[PDB]
Amino acid sequence: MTDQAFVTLTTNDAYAKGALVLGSSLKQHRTTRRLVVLATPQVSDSMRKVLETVFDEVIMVDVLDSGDSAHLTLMKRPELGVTLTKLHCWSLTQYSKCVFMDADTLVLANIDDLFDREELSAAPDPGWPDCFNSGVFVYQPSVETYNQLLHLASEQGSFDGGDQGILNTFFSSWATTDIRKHLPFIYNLSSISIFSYLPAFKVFGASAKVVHFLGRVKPWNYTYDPKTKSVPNMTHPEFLILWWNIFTTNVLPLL
Amino acid sequence: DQAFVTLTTNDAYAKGALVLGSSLKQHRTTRRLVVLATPQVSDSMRKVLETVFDEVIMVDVLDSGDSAHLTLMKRPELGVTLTKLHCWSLTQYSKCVFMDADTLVLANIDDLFDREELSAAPDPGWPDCFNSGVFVYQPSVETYNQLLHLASEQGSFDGGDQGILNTFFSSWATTDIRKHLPFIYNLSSSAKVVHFLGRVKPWNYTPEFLILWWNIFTTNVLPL
Ligand SMILES: O=c1ccn([C@@H]2O[C@H](COP(=O)(O)OP(=O)(O)O)[C@@H](O)[C@H]2O)c(=O)[nH]1
Ligand SMILES: O=c1ccn([C@@H]2O[C@H](COP(=O)(O)OP(=O)(O)O)[C@@H](O)[C@H]2O)c(=O)[nH]1
Ligand SMILES: [Mn+2]
Ligand SMILES: [Mn+2]
Repeated sequence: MTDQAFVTLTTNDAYAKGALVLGSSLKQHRTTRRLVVLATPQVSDSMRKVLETVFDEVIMVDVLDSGDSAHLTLMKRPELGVTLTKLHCWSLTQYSKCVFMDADTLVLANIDDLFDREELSAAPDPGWPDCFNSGVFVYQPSVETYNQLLHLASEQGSFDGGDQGILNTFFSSWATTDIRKHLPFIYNLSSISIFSYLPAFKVFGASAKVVHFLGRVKPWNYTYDPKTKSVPNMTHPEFLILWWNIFTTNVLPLL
Repeated sequence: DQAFVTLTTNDAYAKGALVLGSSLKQHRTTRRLVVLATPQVSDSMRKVLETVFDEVIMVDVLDSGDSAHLTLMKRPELGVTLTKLHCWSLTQYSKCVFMDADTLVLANIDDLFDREELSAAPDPGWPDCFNSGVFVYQPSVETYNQLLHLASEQGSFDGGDQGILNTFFSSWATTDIRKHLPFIYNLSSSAKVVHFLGRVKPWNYTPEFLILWWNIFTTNVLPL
C-alpha cells in the first residue's frame, strides 16, 4: 500500500524503543500498509538510523523551530510540545487514511481491517468510557483539519498536557453517533497496566489484537532476564514478555 | 405501566435501596418504585420498604417452588444473581429500569424509558461490556427462562450477574448505539446517577458523592 500508513510518534530515545517494538510487531503480522514514525530532533542520530530500518518513513517534526507550522500555536500553548507534535499526523496528505498508534502499543494480530473505518474511529477510554482513548484511532489526513485542531488547542489547552480532551471535543459526536466508529476494545486494550482481575484476563492474551501499556510505567522501565523470560502485570505477564521477546529478538541487536 | 426496579437481600443493602428510593422521588419520578426482597430482610425492614416503594415483591430462590431453585443447586454461588434475574418476571410492567441498591439518583432520569432492551452504560475497565448496575429491560417470562438456562449451563465470573447478561445480550457493544446509555447514567468510578462499585459501600462508612448519600440517609431514612 502507498495511500495508507500506520503513524506512530516518539520524542526521545525512550519512547523510540516502544516505536521500534510496535513497528516490528506490525511487520510480524504482515501489514500491507506503510509504517511512519514522527520523530523529533531530541531523538539521537543513532536511534533515528535504527528507526529508518524498521519504518518506511521517518518524518522529522520540530515544533520548537520558528518555521514549523505549529510553532505559533506553541508560543501561546507551551504545555503542548508533545501534543502539537502528534497533531502533525493530520498533515501527512501523501496518505488518504491513517491509523495513529501510541508508541506504548503492541500489535498481537493483523489489524489491516481498521482501514475499513472512517474518521474518526477509536476505542473507549477504560476510565471514562464515554470518551475515546487517543492511543489508537483511524483518521483522514487533512491540512484543514490540522489547522482547526491547532486552533482548538489554543483556546482549550490541556489539563495534563495531552490530546485526549482536544480530539474528543473536536470529534464530539463519537459517543452518541455511529456504533461503527466505536472500535472494539481489543484494538486498544489499555487496561493491562491498571487492573489485575478483569474477567477477560482469564484467557491467555485476553483475545486482544492491540494492547496499550497506558500509565506512568512503560515496558522499557522494567528489568528483563532473557534466560528466564520474566521481569498488576504480574497476574497477566504475557504482554510484558511479548514486548521484551520482540525487543530482544528484533530491536536490541540493532543497537 | 413502567417502574424502577431495585433489589435487596439483607438489611444492609435495603438502606441503600431506601436512599435510592428517596432520590428517585426527590427528583420527581412519574413511575412506580419496585424493590425485590428476600425472606432474609427483617420484617421491620420490609415494613419500612413498603412505605417508600409502591411494590415490595418477595423472591426466595431457596423455595423449591421457585423456578431458579434447581439452578441454585448446580450453581450455589448465584444466590444474589438468580434473585436479581427475577426482575424479568415482573410482567405487570411493560418496561423497567433496574437499578443497583448501591446507586444514587442526582437528577431526573425518567428519559431512560425512551430506550429498548437492552440499554446500559459501558463498564469501566472493560468498556465493551456494559455495567449491569443500571439497565433498561422488557420484563418477559421467555427471557427469564432463557437467562436461567444460560446461568445453569455456564455460571458467571466470580458469581456475579454481569457476565451472564453480557453473554446473553452479546450484541450490545457493536449493534445499536442508542442502547449505549451515557456514562453519567451510571458513573461508577455533571452526573445523573452515581454508582458505588467496590467492596466498601456507603453504609460501611462511619468525596462529595458519599456526603450526599449520608445526607439523604440520615434525613429521609434514619428516622424509620
Ligand atoms: O515523552 C513523551 C511522551 C509521549 N510521547 C508520545 O506520545 C504518546 C503519549 O502516550 P503515553 O503512553 O505517553 O501516555 P498514556 O498512553 O499513558 O496516557 C506516546 O505513546 C508517544 O508516542 C513521546 O514521544 N514522548
Ligand atoms: O449481599 C448482597 C449483594 C448484592 N445485593 C443486590 O445486588 C446488587 C449487586 O451489586 P453490588 O453493589 O452488591 O455489587 P457491585 O455492583 O459493587 O459489583 C446490589 O446493588 C443489591 O441490589 C444484595 O441485595 N445483597
Ligand atoms: Mn500510550
Ligand atoms: Mn452496585
